[PDB]
Amino acid sequence: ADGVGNSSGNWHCDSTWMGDRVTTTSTRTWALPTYNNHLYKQISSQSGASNDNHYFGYSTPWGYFDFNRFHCHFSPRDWQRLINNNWGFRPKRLNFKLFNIQ
Amino acid sequence: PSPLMGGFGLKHPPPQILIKNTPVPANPSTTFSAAKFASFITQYSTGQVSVEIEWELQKENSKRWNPEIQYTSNYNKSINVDFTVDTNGVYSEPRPIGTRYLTRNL
Repeated sequence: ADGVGNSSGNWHCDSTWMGDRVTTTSTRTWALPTYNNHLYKQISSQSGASNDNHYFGYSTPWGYFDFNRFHCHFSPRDWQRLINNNWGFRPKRLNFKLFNIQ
Repeated sequence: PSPLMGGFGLKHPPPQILIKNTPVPANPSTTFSAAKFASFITQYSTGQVSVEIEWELQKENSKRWNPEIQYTSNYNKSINVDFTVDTNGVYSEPRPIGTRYLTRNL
């Protein structure tokens, strides 16, 4: 889309309060290494662990983007503005973007 | 011309509203007297007064990161709640509250 030398996005970190809505936007810089050396590895609890700590699963070479915390979208001033003036809130919709990939 | 005691300086402020009871003369003499009336029926008046003011607000548009100072009630227990009536039903204002809690850059 933008080959080499053309930016594919802009930095949008801000919040807009409009009546009964607040739209919070956040931008961060991420680093993604190579996980498991491009391999899927079966993982399980160590031998000798207690029965409560036993588990079985798989480790993937993929990563994931997590923003399931309020601090990822609300500044402390935004939080104070939200909690001192509103009797409730709920999420409505979200937009996600990855850009400027090197 | 901002008032030194605080507030808004107005060249044409809200007008003074003057109210008084109309004097009702008491029993006059059956003979004419040119002296002005000095005896009146004692009376007072009671009623209701309504004042409605529309205020314009300048919304805060700050971009500071950390939280601001806000006026708040104190959570700790107390014998009386602030800005309420006591067991005598007497309303009191425990402290003066200003308006300068949010912050703006110079």
